[PDB]
Amino acid sequence: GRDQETTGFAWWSGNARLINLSGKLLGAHVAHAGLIVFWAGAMNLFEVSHFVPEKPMYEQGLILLPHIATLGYGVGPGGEIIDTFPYFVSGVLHLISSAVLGFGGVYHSLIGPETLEESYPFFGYVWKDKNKMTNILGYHLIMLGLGAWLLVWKAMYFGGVYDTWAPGGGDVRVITNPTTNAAVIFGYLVKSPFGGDGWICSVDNMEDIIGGHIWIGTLEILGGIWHIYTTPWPWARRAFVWSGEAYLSYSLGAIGVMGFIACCMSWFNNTAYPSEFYGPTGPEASQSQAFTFLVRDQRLGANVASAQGPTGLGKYLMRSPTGEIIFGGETMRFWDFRGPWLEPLRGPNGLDLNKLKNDIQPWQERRAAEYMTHAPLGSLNSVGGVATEINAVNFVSPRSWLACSHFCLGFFFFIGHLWHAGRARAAAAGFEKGIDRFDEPVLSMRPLD
Amino acid sequence: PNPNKQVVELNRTSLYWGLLLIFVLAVLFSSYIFN
Amino acid sequence: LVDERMNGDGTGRPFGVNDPVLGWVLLGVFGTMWAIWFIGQKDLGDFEDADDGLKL
Amino acid sequence: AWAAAAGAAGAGYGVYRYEAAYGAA
Amino acid sequence: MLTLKIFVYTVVTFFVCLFIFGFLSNDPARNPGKN
Amino acid sequence: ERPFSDILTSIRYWVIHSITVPALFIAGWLFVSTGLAYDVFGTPRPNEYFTEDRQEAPLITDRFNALEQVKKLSGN
Amino acid sequence: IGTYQEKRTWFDDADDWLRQDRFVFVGWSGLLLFPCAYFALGGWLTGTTFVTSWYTHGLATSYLEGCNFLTAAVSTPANSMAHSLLFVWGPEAQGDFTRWCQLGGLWAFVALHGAFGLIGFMLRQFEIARSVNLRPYNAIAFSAPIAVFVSVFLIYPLGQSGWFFAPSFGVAAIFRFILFFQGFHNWTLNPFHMMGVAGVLGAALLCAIHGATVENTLFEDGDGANTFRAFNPTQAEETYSMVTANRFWSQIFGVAFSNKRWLHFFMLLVPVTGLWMSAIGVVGLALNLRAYDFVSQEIRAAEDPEFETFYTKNILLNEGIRAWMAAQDQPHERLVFPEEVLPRGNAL
Amino acid sequence: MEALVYTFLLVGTLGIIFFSIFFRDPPRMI
Amino acid sequence: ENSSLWARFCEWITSTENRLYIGWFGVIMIPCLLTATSVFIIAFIAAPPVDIDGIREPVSGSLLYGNNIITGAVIPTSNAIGLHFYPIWEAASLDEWLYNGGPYQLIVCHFLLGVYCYMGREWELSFRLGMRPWIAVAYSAPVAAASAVFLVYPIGQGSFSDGMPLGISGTFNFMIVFQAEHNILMHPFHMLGVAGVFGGSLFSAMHGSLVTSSLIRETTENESANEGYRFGQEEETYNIVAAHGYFGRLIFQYASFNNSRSLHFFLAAWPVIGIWFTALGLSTMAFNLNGFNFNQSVVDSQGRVLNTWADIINRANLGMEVMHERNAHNFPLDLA
Ligand SMILES: CCCCCCCCCCCCCCCCCC(=O)OC[C@H](CO[C@@H]1O[C@H](CO[C@H]2O[C@H](CO)[C@H](O)[C@H](O)[C@H]2O)[C@H](O)[C@H](O)[C@H]1O)OC(=O)CCCCCCCCCCCCCCCCC
Ligand code: CLA
Ligand code: CLA
Ligand code: CLA
Ligand code: CLA
Ligand SMILES: CCCCCCCCCCCCCCCC(=O)OC[C@H](CO[C@@H]1O[C@H](CS(=O)(=O)O)[C@@H](O)[C@H](O)[C@H]1O)OC(=O)CCCCCCCCCCCCCCC
Ligand SMILES: CC1=C(/C=C/C(C)=C/C=C/C(C)=C/C=C/C=C(C)/C=C/C=C(C)/C=C/C2=C(C)CCCC2(C)C)C(C)(C)CCC1
Ligand SMILES: CC1=C(/C=C/C(C)=C/C=C/C(C)=C/C=C/C=C(C)/C=C/C=C(C)/C=C/C2=C(C)CCCC2(C)C)C(C)(C)CCC1
Ligand SMILES: CC1=C(\C=C/C(C)=C/C=C/C(C)=C/C=C/C=C(C)/C=C/C=C(C)/C=C/C2=C(C)CCCC2(C)C)C(C)(C)CCC1
Ligand code: OEX
Ligand SMILES: [Cl-]
Ligand SMILES: [Cl-]
Ligand SMILES: [Fe+2]
Repeated sequence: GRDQETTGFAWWSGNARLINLSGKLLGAHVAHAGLIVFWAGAMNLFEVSHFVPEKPMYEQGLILLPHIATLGYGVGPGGEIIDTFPYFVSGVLHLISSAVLGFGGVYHSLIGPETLEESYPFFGYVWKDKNKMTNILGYHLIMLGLGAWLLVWKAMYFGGVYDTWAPGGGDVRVITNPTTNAAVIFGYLVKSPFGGDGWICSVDNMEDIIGGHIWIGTLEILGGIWHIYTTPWPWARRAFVWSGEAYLSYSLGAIGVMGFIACCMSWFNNTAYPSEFYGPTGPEASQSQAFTFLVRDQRLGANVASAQGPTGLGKYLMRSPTGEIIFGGETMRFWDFRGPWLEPLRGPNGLDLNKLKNDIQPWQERRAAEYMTHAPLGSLNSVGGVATEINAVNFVSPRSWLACSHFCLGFFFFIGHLWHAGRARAAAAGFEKGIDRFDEPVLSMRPLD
Repeated sequence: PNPNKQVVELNRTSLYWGLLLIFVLAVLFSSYIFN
Repeated sequence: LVDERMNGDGTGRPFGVNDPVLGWVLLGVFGTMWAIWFIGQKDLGDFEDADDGLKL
Repeated sequence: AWAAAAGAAGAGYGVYRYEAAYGAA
Repeated sequence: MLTLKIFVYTVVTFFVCLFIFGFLSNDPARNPGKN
Repeated sequence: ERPFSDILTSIRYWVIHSITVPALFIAGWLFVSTGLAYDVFGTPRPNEYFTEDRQEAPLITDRFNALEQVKKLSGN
Repeated sequence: IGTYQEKRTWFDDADDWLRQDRFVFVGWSGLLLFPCAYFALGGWLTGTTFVTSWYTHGLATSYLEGCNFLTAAVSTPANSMAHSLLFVWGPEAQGDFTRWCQLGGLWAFVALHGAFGLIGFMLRQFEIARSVNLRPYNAIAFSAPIAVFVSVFLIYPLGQSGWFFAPSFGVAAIFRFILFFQGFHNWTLNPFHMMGVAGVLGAALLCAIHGATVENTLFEDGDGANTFRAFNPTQAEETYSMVTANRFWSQIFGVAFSNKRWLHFFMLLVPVTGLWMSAIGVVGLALNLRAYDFVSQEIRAAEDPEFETFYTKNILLNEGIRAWMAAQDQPHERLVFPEEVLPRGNAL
Repeated sequence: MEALVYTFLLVGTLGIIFFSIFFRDPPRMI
Repeated sequence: ENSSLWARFCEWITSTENRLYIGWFGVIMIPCLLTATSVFIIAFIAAPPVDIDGIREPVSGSLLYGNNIITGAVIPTSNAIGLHFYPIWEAASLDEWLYNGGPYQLIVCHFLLGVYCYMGREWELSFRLGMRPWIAVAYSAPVAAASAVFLVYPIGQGSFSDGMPLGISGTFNFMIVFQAEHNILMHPFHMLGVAGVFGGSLFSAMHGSLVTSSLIRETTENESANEGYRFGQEEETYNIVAAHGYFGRLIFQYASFNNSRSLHFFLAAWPVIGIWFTALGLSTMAFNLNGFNFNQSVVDSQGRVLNTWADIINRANLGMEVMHERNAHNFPLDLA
């Protein structure tokens, strides 16, 4: 342990005591990485134990099991769960590995050396050494690069992953032809984030997802080798702060964007986040309602094309602002929704009402009626309707938990960016403890500023 | 020859608070006064 | 049809360019101001040795 | 200067440099 | 409309490149604190 | 004398407050679990909200004669 | 004493025991505060735990009924008690405690002992400031929570048809009183609430800015990274650079405080002026002198069937609040609305 | 007519904002 | 001379001797917040009415179309557009842009990108003046709450028509509809936000009065006490011991802050953390998480529903939602 007057940090900022303590800081991270693996083991087995097969996966409050289901372990055609034992092996292999990570995290925090600079020169680092920092940055990009090739090997070779856009309904599909075209892969990145684009949250098939992870796997292996054999160039010396709290703040602003991206990823996308496992999206459940009452009222003898609404726009089918035949109602805002149950009914010129008066399939109205009663609105105590709804069901969508948790975590880590990037830029400048009171720089400025 | 003679002062920052106060009240309330 | 549109509302174009002059706007204005920064880089310090940033 | 735990060695004086005139902290 | 779009993209990229190359033009040295 | 931290760390505090404090918790437990709280405060038990006369919410609707009316609304 | 040396009576023997520098100051005000404030807090914590509201309101409001912290309350009396003070010796309760609780008289127990508790607390901080020989600005600021409490809990129901339309003492019970004032009084539109928001939400700004401007213009008076250690409250110099603080905001916001005394009085002034103005608006709503309607936009929107503003949307939403809650919000009216007479949009 | 009065009250408020920044009573030190 | 053209421009942008500091965040902020300011004033005064709801009824918000300061607003973008990007150049005519709520999305995109850079240069001038940085962290709480109402709640609900209208009575519509659909009053993060602004108004009056009531006698009774402070004086114009030693007898002695630096941190942290939660509470209800729903929670024996105050809030809630957007809904579930 360590106290305040030997550091200048109180008990409430005492992890800042081990900034320049390389070995204690290593045990801080390995024990924390034990906790991420421990939670992923424990919350997996909690969700395996509380899995009920005669209920949907999204109804049971499961957020980790849809990730293993999206890889295609233990799922059948249409999102039916075959067996739960592949979800059990993923829970134990994290729960056992957490003890190994927990051991060396407790080891380097208590018994291992405080600074591993003089005894273990390969692992030792000073924060201002720009070669060693890029050296450690290069080691972990190769780990992230080889981790990104695990998803590609599992989709191309090791059984495949779940494709919700598969012909014949969604099941596990070996992705034999991943998209390696740079105009397609780097076309998502330069796409606008707004409606009809959705930056990278609209990636609509698994071939772009797996082919995009080929690109992110090679560039991180190549970019890792780039940073092992280079140092930052003099323009990068000129732009960055080279302290350990700066390197944290660089990571906090990068990861706070990623929390915002995965917030809008799980809310909007239904390819990497399949609706059989995560439930319908916000756009999916609202489009499912208009599709449900369109099939309800064709059977009750009504021309849903010629049916005029009370505003005069069209109760069931209206026209998109770019000219596509879409669903009417307040769900005109979600007209750029695409779904694997809905896209069989959709021709070039929007929806095809010839195809939609004669060829509504009975499985499509099964699935769209499921999505209407599992809309991602709920309550904080998991009630499950609009705020004007009685305590009947027990439901909040996983998409509603995944987006709300990761906007909040993405918001605070942007705040953590603003905290530490302000502090590390000021602590490197010398005035993070306060104004010097002898040369206050405002007193050497011209008044009437 | 009253010994109780005082002067009022009003610096420009208090002018700027006072002029702002009677225009913001006129921005606020005149929507109701014109009804 | 009735009016004239640009027709790029949901097309997902790279940086939202659809006339090729818009891409040369992006490269011209970046390139003009990269060149002003590059020529003016002689007044910013020659941070040439390794320990030459704002560090702690 | 005693080189506190985030770098940034202290500019001479210790914690609350007015202890000589005020006596406490 | 395209004349307006070309103009806005000259204007916006003028100010974005002022932002980017401004912080590349030795922002961390523009402190009053000496080391 | 006695500034709030030599009390909580003293064992004579806990030879008192490990006997009087649980017997007061149990005294609160038994005030409600013996049904006496329903009698003192006149809150109705979960089988006392609706008699056979009314199946609706009560309404006091009379100022000076409310004392015997709430006896008739409760069913006594 | 008194620089004429009389002999001490029993008052002086009582005055120095009350004005004693013990752990908790009693004083002369404590003969009014500590019996009343303990029974407002004791009445609220008893009523939210045990006392029903099934007879005054037709709805359960205690923990023993099934409510939690958000929905339990000490609810107001029925509209049949008018403005009766509901003394337990009163003509309604007549000595019986278990019916006084059922008649909602424990509401007025909390409301009256809370009102004389606020008098006891405001006299407390005149009494302490005269002992400490300070200026009495802490009490003058507490006139504004007393302006809010008296105008809402006391003045507002006296102008209405009874103590029923008072706020009940709860969390969800305040929330319907809030939704009562939107639906019935259009109280967001009232310009006294608008000055009340700008005072309350502008004092929160001044609290956050002055806290952050001080904490980021501090003088380096210590060596370690804990800047809280570099302070002794018997120091004669400022702990933060006011000159740096002025130059910062004069270039960020354009206008900054240059006077430290005017700053802290402005932090005093904004929440007090905000609450006194909003208290006047609730005085206006006691008589139903609402700022409900802009008549020049009602004449236009009735003579033009396509003139829609966000104002006329708000008027339609208040019609929705009025008709859909008042079959259950006002059970004394005994109004039954058939479902076809309540207003209703399309398909909801 | 009243919209002329509304904009005069809004222009007049933005006028005081302009004078309170660029013609403020300057804080004299010492 | 030796200095280039770009170097003399950098020493002018980062100059602390400008009257309003610019900084590198100000080369974004100033042309953004003069764009959004100019198009706000023109659209608050002279914009033609706007089909907010996408149902081809226009809603007036301009002073020249029969509105006053209270009821005037810059109307949000059309529901037919949704989250689509609708600049001026994607319209055929300028009047089609004005009809579909085009001015709103131009204000909101430049205002949000301007307050992110207002927060950036509050950092920057603190770094140029030798200050500690985190006034920007305090301003991140009204930035996040502005980001929640104009960006994140439209993103979650799928249209900029659900963003907050740019006006007084349009704000009130936004609040009333929000409470019907999400029950914001029963959400704990809004409860914490109210505790931040009621606490932040209590603490502004508390800290503001203890300092005012501890001023050293420097002036007479013929001149304000604000004359007793001199700008730039190095002595400390009030008695912190007398202020601490007054609030100590008022409730408890160890319930006060004898440390004025610790006092002003708590004075900053109570509103900022409270507004941080209500900015996230608004952003969790953006994804329809919603407020606590205790409707028909208390049930007696024989399975019958006892009402509570939450059931009365529901009667006020479902009165608004059967009347909000009264022509939009063709279908019984307001999922959008
Ligand atoms: C639809 C399409 C949309 C557009 C595309 C959008 C995506 C674009 C993303 C592309 C990637 C951008 C990344 C740029 C990184 C810049 C980092 C930097 O600050 O880079 C900094 C470095 C600095 O380099 C070093 O700069 C030094 C500066 O020296 C100066 O100063 C020295 C002392 O310091 C000495 O005195 C020396 O003599 C003096 O010259 C030295 O000269 C070194 O030799 C030199 O290596 O720059 C370098 O390495 C080279 C920088 C990269 C090349 C930049 C090219 C810009 C565009 C060119 C085309 C323009 C077209 C114009 C069209 C006109 C018609 C309209
Ligand atoms: C993820 C959380 C995390 C981690 C990994 C650490 C880790 C560390 N902290 Mg930090 N800390 C944290 C959170 C964390 N802290 C929080 C939340 C606070 C605020 C309360 C602090 C406040 C704080 C202060 C004030 C200080 C530290 C210090 C330290 C270091 C020395 C630890 C020590 O001597 O403890 C000794 C304590 C014990 C031995 C008690 C037993 C605890 C053990 C480790 C629990 C292990 C249980 C686990 C199940 C074992 C599994 C074993 C495996 C085989 C399965 C260590 C690396 C010190 C430092 O900087 O060192 C220079 C220091 O002064 N911490
Ligand atoms: C961040 C990722 C994340 C996400 C998206 C979810 C999502 C979900 N979890 Mg999982 N969970 C998480 C993290 C997460 N959890 C963690 C970290 C743990 C370990 C504690 C668990 C342990 C866990 C269990 C054991 C269970 C769930 C369950 C659930 C479901 C319902 C949760 C609920 O009702 O919350 C209710 C909402 C809240 C609790 C609000 C949280 C707000 C926090 C407390 C902050 C409050 C602010 C406060 C001021 C700060 C406190 C500190 C301050 C006092 C100093 C839902 C699918 C349940 C389920 O469905 O199982 C099948 C279930 O039984 N979760
Ligand atoms: C964890 C990831 C990571 C991290 C932290 C770094 C960190 C660093 N890299 Mg390395 N790098 C990485 C991965 C990473 N790299 C990978 C995977 C590759 C292979 C592609 C490289 C290849 C690489 C090269 C070749 C170089 C660096 C350099 C650098 C340094 C400065 C970078 C900088 O200022 O960019 C600032 C970025 C810009 C100025 C570009 C403008 C950015 C704007 C937002 C537009 C971006 C457009 C773009 C198409 C993306 C659009 C989508 C976007 C909006 C999300 C820094 C040490 C430089 C260096 O000094 O290394 C020796 C250098 O020359 N990197
Ligand atoms: C991976 C991210 C990361 C890392 C490594 C650090 C590391 C550090 N931070 Mg930073 N910080 C971060 C993120 C991070 N921070 C974020 C996201 C924020 C914004 C909230 C901050 C805000 C922050 C402040 C304000 C300060 C630091 C400080 C520090 C140092 C010591 C912290 C300590 O001992 O904690 C001790 C831990 C505690 C006292 C317990 C706090 C627990 C809180 C109440 C949250 C409880 C968890 C709860 C469930 C979350 C609810 C929110 C949920 C709804 C999302 C250390 C260098 C301190 C420092 O010395 O600066 C250099 C300092 O003053 N950090
Ligand atoms: C058009 C904007 C929008 C319209 C807004 C309409 C309402 C405005 C309300 C505010 C009015 C001004 C309040 C008081 C200002 C003040 O006291 O400044 C004090 C400073 C004194 O500074 C000192 O002035 C000295 C000159 S002297 O001393 O004044 O002679 C000078 O030497 C010295 O440097 C300087 O420090 O005054 C000046 O600098 C110049 C004199 C200002 C004259 C008053 C202007 C009145 C407004 C007319 C604008 C046109 C109106 C008709 C068209 C719409
Ligand atoms: C440094 C430190 C710290 C931290 C610590 C940590 C963070 C640790 C971690 C730790 C960890 C991270 C641990 C872990 C562990 C684990 C384990 C120990 C496990 C085991 C496992 C098991 C036992 C399993 C079992 C099973 C199976 C096999 C199957 C069936 C089911 C069951 C469950 C039975 C703190 C903060 C305190 C403070 C300061 C000091
Ligand atoms: C997998 C996947 C994919 C792919 C992806 C990729 C390939 C990515 C990449 C990406 C990338 C490639 C990204 C990038 C990013 C970058 C950034 C984000 C930048 C930033 C910048 C900065 C931060 C800077 C700052 C500054 C300035 C301004 C100047 C200089 C200095 C300073 C620092 C100041 C896809 C989608 C297809 C599909 C899905 C899946
Ligand atoms: C009314 C009345 C009366 C009687 C009696 C009294 C006055 C009583 C009082 C009572 C009282 C005065 C009570 C109290 C109570 C309290 C309570 C009931 C509390 C609770 C608490 C809690 C529940 C908490 C929890 C928590 C939190 C939240 C925080 C901390 C932690 C914990 C978790 C623990 C008289 C005769 C005068 C007259 C008639 C009327
Ligand atoms: O946007 Mn403005 O408020 Ca969200 O719910 Mn459906 O959409 Mn509309 O109605 Mn209800
Ligand atoms: Cl609809
Ligand atoms: Cl509405
Ligand atoms: Fe202060």
